[PDB]
Amino acid sequence: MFENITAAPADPILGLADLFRADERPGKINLGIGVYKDETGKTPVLTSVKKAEQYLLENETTKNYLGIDGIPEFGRCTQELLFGKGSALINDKRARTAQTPGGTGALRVAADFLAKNTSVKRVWVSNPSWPNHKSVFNSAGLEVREYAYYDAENHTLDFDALINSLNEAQAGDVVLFHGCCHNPTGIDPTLEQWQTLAQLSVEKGWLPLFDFAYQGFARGLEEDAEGLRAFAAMHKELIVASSYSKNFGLYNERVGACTLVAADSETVDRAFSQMKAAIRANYSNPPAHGASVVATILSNDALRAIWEQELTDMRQRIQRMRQLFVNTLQEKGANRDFSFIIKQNGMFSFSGLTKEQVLRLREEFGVYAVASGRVNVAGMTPDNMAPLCEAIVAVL
Amino acid sequence: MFENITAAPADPILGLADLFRADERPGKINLGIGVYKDETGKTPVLTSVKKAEQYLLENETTKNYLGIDGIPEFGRCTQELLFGKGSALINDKRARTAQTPGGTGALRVAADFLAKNTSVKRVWVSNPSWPNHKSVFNSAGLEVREYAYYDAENHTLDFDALINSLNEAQAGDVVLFHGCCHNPTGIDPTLEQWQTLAQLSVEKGWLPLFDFAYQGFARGLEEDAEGLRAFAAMHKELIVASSYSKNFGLYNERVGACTLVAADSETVDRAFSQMKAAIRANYSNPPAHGASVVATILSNDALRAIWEQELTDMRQRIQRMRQLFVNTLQEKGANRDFSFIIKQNGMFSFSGLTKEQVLRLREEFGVYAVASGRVNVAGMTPDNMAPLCEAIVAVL
Ligand SMILES: Cc1ncc(COP(=O)(O)O)c(CN[C@@](C)(CC(=O)O)C(=O)O)c1O
Ligand SMILES: Cc1ncc(COP(=O)(O)O)c(CN[C@@](C)(CC(=O)O)C(=O)O)c1O
Repeated sequence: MFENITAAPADPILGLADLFRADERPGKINLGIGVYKDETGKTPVLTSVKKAEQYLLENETTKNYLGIDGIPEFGRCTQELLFGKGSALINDKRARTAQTPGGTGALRVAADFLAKNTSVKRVWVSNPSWPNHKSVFNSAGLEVREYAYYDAENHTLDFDALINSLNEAQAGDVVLFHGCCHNPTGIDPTLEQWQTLAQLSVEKGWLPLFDFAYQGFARGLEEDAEGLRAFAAMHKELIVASSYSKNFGLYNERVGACTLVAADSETVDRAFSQMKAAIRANYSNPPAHGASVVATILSNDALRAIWEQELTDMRQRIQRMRQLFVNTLQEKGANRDFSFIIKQNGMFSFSGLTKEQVLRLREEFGVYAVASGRVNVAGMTPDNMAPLCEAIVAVL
Repeated sequence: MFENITAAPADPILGLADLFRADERPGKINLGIGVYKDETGKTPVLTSVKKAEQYLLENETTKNYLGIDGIPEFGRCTQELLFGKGSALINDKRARTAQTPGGTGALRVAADFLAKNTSVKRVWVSNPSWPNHKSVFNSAGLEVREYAYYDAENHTLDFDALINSLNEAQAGDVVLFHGCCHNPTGIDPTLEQWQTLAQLSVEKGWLPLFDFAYQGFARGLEEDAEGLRAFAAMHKELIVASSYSKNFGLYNERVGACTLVAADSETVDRAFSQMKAAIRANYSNPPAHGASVVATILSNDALRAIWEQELTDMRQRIQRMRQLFVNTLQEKGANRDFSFIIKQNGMFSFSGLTKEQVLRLREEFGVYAVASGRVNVAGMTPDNMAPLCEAIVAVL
């Protein structure tokens, strides 16, 4: 049976962790996968997290199965994060949430649900976006069509080109929106532009799918849900796939959520019974530990106050790092002006380097970025900033 | 979009946990989902597990992503469990393992791999078996065909009928074997019968798929892998989907493994690059916590000696419970003789009750079994044994 199988090409992102483990030369720099590093280049488990784990260690008496959609505190806490505490979607019981293994698991259970219970056959993704968007939706059988987004030559959101690309989206198909910190560009629609995409989406009959992995990294929890909340004021059905991998530093515990919204409880419930049947045939029920950590920090104001400050320390150090990177590049004499980096959001910057510039940065300098020129600003530290900028200036 | 969606029927097993939470009357008995209970009717987190968690709490410095196939200690430890420490499959580097969320996740990543990288279009499952076998393989696009297995009228393995059913399986398709403690019958092939199914499978070109969730519950770790090991002496390719949910009491942490075997490393590696591409498009990479617990107990002889005795205390209490159930049923005057229960393996017994007998046991007596008459013997305790047998005698 297996004689004739080909070798999958490597993942543009996770495969990059592979020559970084395989390269010797201690000056190695890793600007690849989006994982936060502190000033000492480490990705610490958060204090609020270590405390929540302490509590669970002493206070847990069973590891008996959780039930398809996971722990209920978790769902009500993520709905209040995404929607706001006093929301009409929450009071009208219009939203149901299934705890999933990470945001990727949530995009896949949404993809499998859609493919099997709906008439959807096309998902629209931005050009560019996270490469795994394409594989998840194609795994479920959906075809992925692309919309314009980034104005490269000018480093902005090409709102015209976005709208006009989208004029080809049919009533009834899915458009994927990034909640905040668009991956890979760091450019997000302003609130006026989000309510324009909100108005146009109910007019055209697109079903909105939000990928919301970075809540907290652009401006703050409340401010980052603004585009999604504008969308949930105008739509009767939406799906949001969110993750707590980055804002709780819980990367490897696989903690996310798939929230289904429908017009009333009876419908969302009937729709969610199907979403649960899709989870049962995939992984059965979700991993308890990372989601219990989130539930216990979010259910306790002392732990939530500490967590909430660790998240704004993360956001601010990253913002310090992209201030420093532009300045150091200018002090290392760059032909190009990189002022635009400072306008982008979250942990990455779309540098503008060509594929051959990032190939030789790796080969010649041990500097690891993703082939699209996406650079992880959250992995830059005051110490590696001078070798890194010097590698970049020598390649421009 | 969601207006026209139907409501999935309830899961024959997990749905049962729902009227148990919804029924009042304190005499409720739950013989539904296969979850071990101790003499006090609780499903404790194991001591070796609480200790491993202690170690992890103090000794872990990051929650940074694990990488598609999960933690490497875990894979080498499960290969040595499944195959034996001095195995030729291990020394020849013929086997690769991806850590998955539970055994269900491992059956699904094997199903998705097969569907997408192989010419397989049919999977053969026993009649009867675990109902979710059918949904997992149909989710990936495979069709499920069934083979005879249980001789109901006599309570044995119908080996003839099994062979003759299987004579319709084509060269190149998948036959699903339960490693030990067949779910739902508790009847397993003896070693002579396993090597007969081993000889016939290489002769007919079936690819063997082993579902191995209960290693340790029939006779012991080593003795329970005997059928699988006989199969890995004769086959060049095999897939085993195993779980640590029950033998480590780690149910809700979603800990399992999908082990791919091929004829040589270069091939198994080329095949596994594809299995990893399927995981990436599903959940990205696995939940660390439950699999780190397993790795640290299995990597340390003090923790492994303690764990290993907690597992044989589980197995033995269950064996005490099915001794007690037959006896008490006979002391409560059953028309039928239930001596056959004592011959079955693992945590369940295929009672022989009709669907209407288990419906009224629930309705009239608050006694919860699965609709096939599958009863969880591991949930029977010295205290609930007399109400339970009296409910059963009043229904025969
Ligand atoms: C846009 C987006 N959505 C989801 C995820 C994955 O979240 P998870 O499953 O909860 O871990 C990501 C993650 N992107 C990373 C950080 C890592 C990856 O490739 O999975 C990246 O861009 O390097 C994003 O970005
Ligand atoms: C035969 C078999 N294979 C896999 C699993 C699930 O293992 P997991 O994903 O690691 O939890 C099971 C589990 N069967 C249970 C105990 C629960 C269930 O329906 O998932 C049952 O029979 O009640 C089995 O049996």
